[PDB]
Amino acid sequence: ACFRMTPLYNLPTHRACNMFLESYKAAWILTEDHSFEDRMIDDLSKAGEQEKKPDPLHQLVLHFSRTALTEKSKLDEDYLYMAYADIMAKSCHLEEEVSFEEKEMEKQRLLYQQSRLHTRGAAEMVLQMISACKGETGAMVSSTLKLGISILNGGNAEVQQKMLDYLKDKKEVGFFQSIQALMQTCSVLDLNAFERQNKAEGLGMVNEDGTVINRQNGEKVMADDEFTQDLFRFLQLLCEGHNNDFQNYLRTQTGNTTTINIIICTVDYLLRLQESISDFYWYYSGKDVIEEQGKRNFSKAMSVAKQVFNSLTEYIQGP
Amino acid sequence: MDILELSERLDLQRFHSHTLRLYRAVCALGNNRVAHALCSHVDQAQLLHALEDAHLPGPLRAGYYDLLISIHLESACRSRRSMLSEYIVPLTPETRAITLFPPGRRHGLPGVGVTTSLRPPHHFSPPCFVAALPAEAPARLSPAIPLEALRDKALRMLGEAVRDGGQHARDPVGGSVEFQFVPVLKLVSTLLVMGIFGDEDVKQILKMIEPEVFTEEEGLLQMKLPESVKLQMCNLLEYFCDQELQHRVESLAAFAERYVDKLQANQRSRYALLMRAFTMSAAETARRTREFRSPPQEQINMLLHFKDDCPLPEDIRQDLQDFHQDLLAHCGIQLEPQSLQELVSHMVVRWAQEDYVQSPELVRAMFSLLHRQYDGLGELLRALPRAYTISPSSVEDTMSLLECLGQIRSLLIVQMGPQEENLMIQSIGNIMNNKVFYQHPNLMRALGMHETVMEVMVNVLGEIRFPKMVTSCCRFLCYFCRISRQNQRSMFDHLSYLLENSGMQGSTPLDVAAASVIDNNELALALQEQDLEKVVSYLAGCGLQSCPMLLAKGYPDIGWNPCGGERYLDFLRFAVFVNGESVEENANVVVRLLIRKPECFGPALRGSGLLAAIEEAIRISEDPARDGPNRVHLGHAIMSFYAALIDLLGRCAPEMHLIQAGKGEALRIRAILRSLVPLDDLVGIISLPLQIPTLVQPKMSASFVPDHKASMVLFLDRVYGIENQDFLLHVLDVGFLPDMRAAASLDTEMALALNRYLCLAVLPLITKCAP
Amino acid sequence: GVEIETISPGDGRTFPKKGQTCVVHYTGMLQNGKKFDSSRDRNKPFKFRIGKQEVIKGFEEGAAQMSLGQRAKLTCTPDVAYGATGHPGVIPPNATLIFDVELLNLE
Amino acid sequence: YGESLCFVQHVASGLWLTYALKKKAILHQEGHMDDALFLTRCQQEESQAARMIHSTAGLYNQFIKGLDSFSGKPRGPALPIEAVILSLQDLIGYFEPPSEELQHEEKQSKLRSLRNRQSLFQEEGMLSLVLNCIDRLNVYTTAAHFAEYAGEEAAESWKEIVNLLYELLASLIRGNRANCALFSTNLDWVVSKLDRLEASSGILEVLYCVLIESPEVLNIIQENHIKSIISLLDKHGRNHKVLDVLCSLCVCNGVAVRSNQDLITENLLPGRE
Amino acid sequence: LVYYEGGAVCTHARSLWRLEPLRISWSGSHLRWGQPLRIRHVTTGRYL
Amino acid sequence: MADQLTEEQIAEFKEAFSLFDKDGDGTITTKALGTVMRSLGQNPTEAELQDMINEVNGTIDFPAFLTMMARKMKDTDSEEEIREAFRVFDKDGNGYISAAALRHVMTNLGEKLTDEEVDEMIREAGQVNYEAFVQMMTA
Repeated sequence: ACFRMTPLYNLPTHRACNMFLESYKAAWILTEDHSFEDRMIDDLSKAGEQEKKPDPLHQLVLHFSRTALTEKSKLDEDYLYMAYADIMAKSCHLEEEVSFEEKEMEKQRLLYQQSRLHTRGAAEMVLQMISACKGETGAMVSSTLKLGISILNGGNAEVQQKMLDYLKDKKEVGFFQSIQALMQTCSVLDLNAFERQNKAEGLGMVNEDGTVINRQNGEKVMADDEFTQDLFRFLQLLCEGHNNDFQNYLRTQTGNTTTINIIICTVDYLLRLQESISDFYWYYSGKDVIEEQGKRNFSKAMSVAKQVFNSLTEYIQGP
Repeated sequence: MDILELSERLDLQRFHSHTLRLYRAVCALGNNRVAHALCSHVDQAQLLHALEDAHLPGPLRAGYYDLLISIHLESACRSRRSMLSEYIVPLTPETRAITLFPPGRRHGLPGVGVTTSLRPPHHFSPPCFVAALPAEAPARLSPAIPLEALRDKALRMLGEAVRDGGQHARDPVGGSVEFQFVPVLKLVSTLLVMGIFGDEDVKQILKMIEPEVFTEEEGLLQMKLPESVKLQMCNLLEYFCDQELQHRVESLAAFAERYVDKLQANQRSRYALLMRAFTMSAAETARRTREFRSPPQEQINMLLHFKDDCPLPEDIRQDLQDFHQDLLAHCGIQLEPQSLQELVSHMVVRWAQEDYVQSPELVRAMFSLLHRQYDGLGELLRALPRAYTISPSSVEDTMSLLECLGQIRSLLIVQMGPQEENLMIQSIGNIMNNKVFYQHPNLMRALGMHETVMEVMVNVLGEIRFPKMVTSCCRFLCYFCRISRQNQRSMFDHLSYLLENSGMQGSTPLDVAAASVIDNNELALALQEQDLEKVVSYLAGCGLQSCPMLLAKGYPDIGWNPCGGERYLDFLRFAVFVNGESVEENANVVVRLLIRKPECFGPALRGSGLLAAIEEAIRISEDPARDGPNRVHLGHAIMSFYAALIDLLGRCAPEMHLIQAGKGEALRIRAILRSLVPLDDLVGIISLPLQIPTLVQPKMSASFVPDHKASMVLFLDRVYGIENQDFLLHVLDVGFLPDMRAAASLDTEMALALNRYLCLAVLPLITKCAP
Repeated sequence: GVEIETISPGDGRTFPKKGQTCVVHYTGMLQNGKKFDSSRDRNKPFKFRIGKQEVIKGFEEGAAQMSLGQRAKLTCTPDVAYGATGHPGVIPPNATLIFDVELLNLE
Repeated sequence: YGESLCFVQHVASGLWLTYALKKKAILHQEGHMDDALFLTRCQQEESQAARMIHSTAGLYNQFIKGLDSFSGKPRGPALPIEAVILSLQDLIGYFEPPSEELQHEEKQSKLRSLRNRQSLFQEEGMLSLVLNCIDRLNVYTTAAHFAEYAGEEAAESWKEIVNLLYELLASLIRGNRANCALFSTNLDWVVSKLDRLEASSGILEVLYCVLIESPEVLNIIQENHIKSIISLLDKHGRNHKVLDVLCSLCVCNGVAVRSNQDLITENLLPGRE
Repeated sequence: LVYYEGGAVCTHARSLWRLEPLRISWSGSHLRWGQPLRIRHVTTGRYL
Repeated sequence: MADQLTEEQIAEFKEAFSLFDKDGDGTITTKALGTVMRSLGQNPTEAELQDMINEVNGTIDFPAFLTMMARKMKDTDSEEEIREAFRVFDKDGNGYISAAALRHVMTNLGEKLTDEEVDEMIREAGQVNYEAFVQMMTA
């Protein structure tokens, strides 16, 4: 059916126009880059001074904090919080043979953009909404935890102690159980959906003038790869500055009534990850060469395996 | 007593304002029949006089502006705001001469210009109380009010309100600044979103908002306003940004029709040069990949790649980059207040630097407004897949479709009753013969048509109350998944709910579940196992308990459900068998799941012989006392369940090339199914003599039909096969020659049913074993 | 029974016939004195066709007996206009209807 | 606490307390290895609420068999009237909702606290107990004439108790939907006592707080419940809370009910008096 | 009769028991093994 | 599916359906399905109609009629799609294509076919006839 494909000049104009708006969108509008994330945050932050009332960036984060603590069984998806969280994430992603003076001026610039966000109380805002998520790995934890790293980037110390006293004056269990439910609902190298992907990849073009939407299904095996590295990078940078009271708090919560001990569930996920890559090796132990599909999925599994290796060593690098 | 004495009464002030809110809440949410009956109590002359009367008290003035929009301007306002999100622009010549900037790079006024997006009219009806009352009413429209005099009055009291706010009087209209500006602004906002205001009128609203920026007295934004007035102005400026977005989408679609008229003319001229080109052979197919071989979607993606392999010359590739830098300069990107985005952004922050906003409705509406102005290109890309383009010869039926889809979304906000059900049937009954539903399948999916039908199936399924409503909706989604294949993929996401409520007469949501996975190998191979364990647990329920509908009607007691479980077995043939080739992943997981539960099979194989069960099935079907005593018969449903059980075990069998390999999985499955069902039981069933129709007609729901033997020969051809000759001539003698001489004598519905049985099932078997 | 009592005199020669439009600027009332309809608050005159059963029976047998420019007062009995169920929300059941009809132009 | 894994056992019997979803507990001589129960402390706001559940149930079971002592015997054990009044007056002050001018971080913790202790009160009684002391007290519709079966002091305090009994019932189904779902089967228990003329502000606020929290009551209302509410408004003056319950009867959760929207238009409106 | 139930009953007030020692003085001391005591329900007012 | 047909057969089929529809319901009898196909040139004998109603009560609605014409048109088009698909392979058109011509024009058609798949394709089958190429494609 490739050869009976109709050309464009025999196609009608209205269906030729809808293929133009979709093609101009994917080639020109998606590829265009703009840096409006910096300029909006600095003008709301210089809006604190005018001719002790809350600043407009401070007004926004307590509005994001109050809509977290209302009693509801689940959290609603808010497009406005997802859209403001990645603006605050890329506002600090600008600074994240070189000399000595230039690297510290990149560092004190980055701790300035993190000072511009977290003195308004954004460090407690991210922890309220992992607490109110209750184990649902929706689109919103991808937006708040990428904000949670960019505030905690580089081993900053005043952001961590502002997080630690907040979980000690509240003493509310539900932040640590949510990391536990977010950890066990991560995907590994499955060997059941991998042959389903290999059989469906052979259909290069579907009949009656259809290009197969490869981005809709994506990769069935290790589809949740970014977030389970985005979660473990957040847990690595929590104890990056060798702070001893965090690794005693994450191990045993003596203030709360129920201890969770993330460090055991870290080993439980990596033991689950060990047997998946080992069984992925035993499936490919008889074949000679590996195709581009297998080395894609193996480097996907080994990169998250290095992140949990970096998450585990910073838990034990402190004395 | 005068209505102006209630400002000192303060008791019947409270009663009449509480009566007026009852006058609003009764005729609310699109109930026009009471809204005409309320028009007798509150006259239009006494309601338009109360708009400009400044001596009226506070809450009484605020309720009268809310009353008139509740009785006249809400059924038409809700329909167009629901239609303002999607963009349907036809290729009329009014569209082809539109630019982003007005000719005379200075940005024009928002809301001023020409638009061609199709939106349904408001459909007003004049009120009358002396007409003859008929007799079910078909539909009753919103009551008509003259909008030509109401719009000039609405601009006059707003024009007086902004001018009286500069003098700073001690006694404003209503007693406070909130009661002066909020009821006039929300009424100016609602007649603007319905769309009666002319171009000169909207130039006057922008001069009253800000006379410095919008010029082609003190402005309304520079004045100090309380938080209630600030919230109604964000809804006013959300309109102008949506109109600025709609003008930007129509200019992008106007440029597209001006481009592809030049694009298809260039490429056919390049093909006419290529067919006269005999100077190369290896490069001749390299130029012809896009022209004949590549699909027409991949041509547009490959031809528009000239930024930073494109056969377009230098004449027709700069005009799009001339359009591209014109579009980003129309947005907030510089690409190197006096504009709308610079006015709104400095206003939201100045409202935020004034004092702490304690109202959460405004501060979210403030930051959602500020995010829309800076992220302008992101707002366009998220709104463009809901933007379509049709031919101008289809506008007479497309607005007939949007008037009827607006009927359903106006019926979604009210709970279903005995009369709103039949309006839903006639509405979906008109969408399926409007001829636009079939030629453009990608636009029905963009309008939210399939979502509006499923939420009415959510609210009714939750026993069922309206069975006529639920069958017409699932029938609509069954025929929706066969117009195009991507219409079926948006339904595959909903299968966890569509299969949970499958376990009544007519169509059932399992038919939507069956139509979502039929004839498409992509959705069949991407099906999870979690949707498959629900079907076999529903099938394990039919083996121990019987039908609740049968024993309540008076049927004899039988320990299992044949007709109920047959609906789950014919569902699973569609998953394990796609386009005549059996999948291996879904067949491996359905055989693994069925054999752990012995109740999913029949009680004979769970142990009597299978022919002995079907010979007992003829015994109950021939006898009138043992049979059902009306269309469902017990004696036919038992073999219909077994033939659905047998051919399911046939279509999940592996093909011959998996047995030819060294796969230990394929001969394991064939060893289970050969040892699950014996051979000589099937040799007897295929040899069963049937009642031949000759000189009288039998009943098909009360006799043996040859569709059961077609299940047995397909399972015998697939898990057993024919290898030798004594097995070959035995089943050929005893099984098909009483079938074929019976068809030779009928040279009648059984004559046509067994003739389809021969040429579909046995004659492909004989040609398989022909050498 | 329709009791036509005149209020202002008219022409006395032009009367409505079948298949002909009329414009009537009425205002209807109940027996108690409460107004339920008026066509002059809207400033839009009511127009109807005689004989095609648009209006109630008491209205057309009331409008047929008048002249051009005449203004009369009818008292429609509840048997001829909304007897049992009535019109819900406007007129109570078994209520007497009073109309002050005035024929402006065209018979 | 929880680190002992210790069983309960008798000092003289010497019998293990093991199992037999609802498994009866029995002292078995065989015992089992799954009897290692761990002790967890409760909180302090639950232990106080549980004892005043018992302190009120011990008084009000005695109030009912005191009131049924003279239910069928005419008068030609002294009942604790002074104990029944102040215990209700502290129970209404115990369930009184927080102020609106309070901080939102503190308002939400007191509101979620209050809902658990009105759910904990209703599960162990304290509601069917409350309807039965009311349905034994409403049969004497008069304040001093028909209340002569008890005495003069109970007849003068006949009026005050039902005012506190209905204000607590208006306090117990205020806001929580799980207690408002109990009043679906006995709606006519609330509707038929609107024109009782004894604490008529009491039943109206009970019907108001039960029709703004649960939408399942709004679709079981036929026309006789509606006609009693216009009959409520036509004999108890021009009241504004009778209009607000009619405003709450039309729509619910943003969804209109036209089974109830038309019966107001054909009963309240065309009379015009 | 005494039963077993799940987590919805466990947050309710029916599954609360209170321990009292035999002897009068120093009732709030820490309990040890080999100690006789009584089981009290706080809602029904009954002794196990 | 129903996307195999263009707009212009579907607008023609609603033109034929609404012309002989009973009351605008979208209904026809078991006679009128015969007269609505002979009004457009297509003249089937009564066995071709006899199976399609058994395929779909006596009420033939417009989605039922649209699916029956789609199957009536696709079977002849799926039998004839492959000859015009064979026409760019040979220069004259009788069905005779060179073996040296077929390894640059079949590796470049846009289904991401490598040099290995067409090498497997032609040596599981000088110049080869046209009817063998259907024999070697459908397999």
